[PDB]
Amino acid sequence: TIGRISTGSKSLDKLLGGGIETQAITEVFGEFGSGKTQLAHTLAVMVQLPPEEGGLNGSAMYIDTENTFRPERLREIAQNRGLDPDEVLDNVAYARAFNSNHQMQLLYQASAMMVESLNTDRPYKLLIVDSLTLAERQQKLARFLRMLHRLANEFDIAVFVTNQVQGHILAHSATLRVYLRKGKGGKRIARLIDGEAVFSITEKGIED
Amino acid sequence: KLNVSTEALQKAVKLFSDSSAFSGFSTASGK
Ligand SMILES: Nc1ncnc2c1ncn2[C@@H]1O[C@H](COP(=O)(O)OP(=O)(O)O)[C@@H](O)[C@H]1O
Ligand SMILES: [Mg+2]
Repeated sequence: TIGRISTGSKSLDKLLGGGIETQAITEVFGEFGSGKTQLAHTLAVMVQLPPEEGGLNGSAMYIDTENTFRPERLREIAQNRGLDPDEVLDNVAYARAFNSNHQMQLLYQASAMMVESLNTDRPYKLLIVDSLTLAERQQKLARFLRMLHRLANEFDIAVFVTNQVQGHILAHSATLRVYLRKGKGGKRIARLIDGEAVFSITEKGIED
Repeated sequence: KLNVSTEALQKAVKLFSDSSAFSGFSTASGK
């Protein structure tokens, strides 16, 4: 079946049909400061919750290429949502990716960890790639995307990836596309690339 | 620090082709 992970925002969850889906890659596009990283942190916490609370009783994997992953931001999100932050941190597997070859390497290892965590009390249900953004370079990215698609499908996990935009967006094939932008008074606006959600970034992470 | 078995790693390589080792990942708490 297809599982869903709450984003912490009622408005955002409705635009997505209930939250980010498993066995699929969800792509977020936006300019700097649009909230892509904050949403990736929120999800890394939301996935850990029972399905009644909008999670999947799972764990999250976080591949960071922007050096923007913050364990203390995770603590704030967990503490504010009433969760044990030491436990929330234990359930997030984090790797910093220095180059494209390294990212690809980490994907093989992340896959190995998913295999092992299968059928346990807390399997890895989410994979975050922040951020996704020569003849070979284009080819490598395509290969990376194919691997991600195979992971989402074979391990029933939700794949969340971020793209930095410098309007006419070139999205990757077979993904769910969401476009984030800054609205009025700290509010953020979400809209599907293929009607609109409004949300905030708060001490609880993402919320209405 | 997080560990992974050589067997799961072997299974992973086979999957993308078309006891413990280094995983490259750690918990957000530093383990
Ligand atoms: N602890 C926090 N509480 C509320 N808002 C925050 C917090 N930390 C960062 N933000 C805000 O979240 C917004 C989104 O940042 P970020 O997710 O890094 O965007 P992007 O990844 O799209 O560049 C920023 O405007 C930032 O000021
Ligand atoms: Mg960012």
